Amino acid sequence: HEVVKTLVEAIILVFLVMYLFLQNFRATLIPTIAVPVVLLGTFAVLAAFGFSINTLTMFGMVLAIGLLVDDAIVVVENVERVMAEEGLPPKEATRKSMGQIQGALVGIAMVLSAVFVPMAFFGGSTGAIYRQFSITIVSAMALSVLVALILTPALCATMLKPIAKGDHGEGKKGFFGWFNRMFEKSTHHYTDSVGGILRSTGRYLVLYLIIVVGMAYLFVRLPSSFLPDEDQGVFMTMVQ
Amino acid sequence: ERLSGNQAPSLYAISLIVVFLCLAALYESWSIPFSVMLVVPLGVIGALLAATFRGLTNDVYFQVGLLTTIGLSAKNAILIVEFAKDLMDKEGKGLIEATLDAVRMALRPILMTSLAFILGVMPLVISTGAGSGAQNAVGTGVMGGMVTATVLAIFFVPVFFVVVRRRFSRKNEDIEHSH
Amino acid sequence: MPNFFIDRPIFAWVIAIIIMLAGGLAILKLPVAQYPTIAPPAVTISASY
Ligand SMILES: CCCCCCCCCCCCO[C@@H]1O[C@H](CO)[C@@H](O[C@H]2O[C@H](CO)[C@@H](O)[C@H](O)[C@H]2O)[C@H](O)[C@H]1O
Ligand SMILES: CCCCCCCCCCCCO[C@@H]1O[C@H](CO)[C@@H](O[C@H]2O[C@H](CO)[C@@H](O)[C@H](O)[C@H]2O)[C@H](O)[C@H]1O
Repeated sequence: HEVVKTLVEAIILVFLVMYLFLQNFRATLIPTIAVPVVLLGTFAVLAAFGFSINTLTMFGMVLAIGLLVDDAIVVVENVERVMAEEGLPPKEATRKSMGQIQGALVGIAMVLSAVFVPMAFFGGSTGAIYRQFSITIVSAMALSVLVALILTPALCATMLKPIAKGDHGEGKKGFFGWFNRMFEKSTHHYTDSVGGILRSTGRYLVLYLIIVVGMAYLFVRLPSSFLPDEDQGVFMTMVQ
Repeated sequence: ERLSGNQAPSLYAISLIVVFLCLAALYESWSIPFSVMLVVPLGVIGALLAATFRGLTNDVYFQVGLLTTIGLSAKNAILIVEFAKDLMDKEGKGLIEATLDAVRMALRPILMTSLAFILGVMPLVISTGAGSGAQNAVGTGVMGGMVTATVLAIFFVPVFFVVVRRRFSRKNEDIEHSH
Repeated sequence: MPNFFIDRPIFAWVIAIIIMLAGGLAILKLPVAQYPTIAPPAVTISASY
């Protein structure tokens, strides 16, 4: 239940960061809706596979959220800045937009499931632990693509407001209009940061190989174990 | 544990291999996937550092957490390169210059994605109470990994692309096509 | 689909490769026997007087 509580909080915190960037309430409600459709579906898949609701499947639910949100945003944002760079109503704006990303969507999910699918195949007693986490994430990612092809286009086609005019608007709100304006030349102060580290290449490469050796160093130093002790609110004392 | 209990390496190696192959399919190139895959240590370093500084262990909750980070760090890097390649092929723009346009036509979506996830695993890291041991564990690995994975990649993914594209030739472009 | 992969020769290669390593890995863990189970199952009751 405590993991259920952080799962809920995770959703609300994702919603809040949705709203901070995408200022429109209906635009952030779309990814927000996608998340519980995909996660509840995932429970329905777990059932189909005879899995259980446990620490690893619950953690899968929480950790899937980043992956799911991306599918929803890629559709919303593409539709947004199709309207925000031509002048189509949300219904044809999403149709065009879906027309050019749905391949990518399906495609990228397959690439990404590959980072989880192999680990569905651990062996022995340790094995079921990672299998149940891996199938959860991959189940989620699959349904995420499903929802992105079915519900999300529908919601963009019916819940998004039209725009037209090469728009992303600086002046009509208070706090949020400020946020945009900072990020704007924050984006350029970032762009030439890259442009300066492109005429570089030489020793920016060397730094990367330091991160890599520092990585393999930090790795072997770290002890290993299976599962941590938890405070279960009870214990035993032996007398011999 | 005499019952052969150490399979992680070969499994991570298989997983790494299938990722490269899948990426090859996505970009229709053997070399370009490398510019996506070099992002992997950038996320691993964060997890190791975070687990180190909070005295955690390399356990189950450390391994599932890092695949999560690698998954999303991959996804960030992929849509950078996706733009850079499509600006060079559809728009026909030059190497360095299509990187730049590509580079953060996607920053704002990448900072959405990452920061929303990072603040989302935050209930795990600050979790006290029943089972918080597992929540604390799985949480600080992902958070530290994602924090480094994205701040670092956003400067290194631009580099990864251009360095790979030069070592793996095509000496009759760069500079400004159209078609 | 043939037209699709005529244009995308490495994608066709990775499908072939992914199939192949899945197969290689399968060989490492597959049991070996002359036969599968083909005998009908028997149960014997033994008693003594
Ligand atoms: C964003 C949406 C997805 C997130 C939501 C997921 C939450 C998952 C945590 C649920 C843990 C399972 O907890 C489960 O709860 C239900 C509801 O009390 C219980 O169900 C029990 O009460 C309900 C009525 O309240 C009865 O219909 C049922 O006969 C009885 O068994 C299950 O016996 C229990 O095992
Ligand atoms: C596609 C991108 C993926 C690239 C990721 C590459 C980085 C490597 C990821 C982490 C490495 C795996 O970490 C590895 O975990 C296994 C499995 O529990 C540990 O194995 C150990 O764990 C426990 C506790 O001792 C025992 O049950 C087991 O018998 C023992 O061998 C190893 O000590 C460790 O080396």
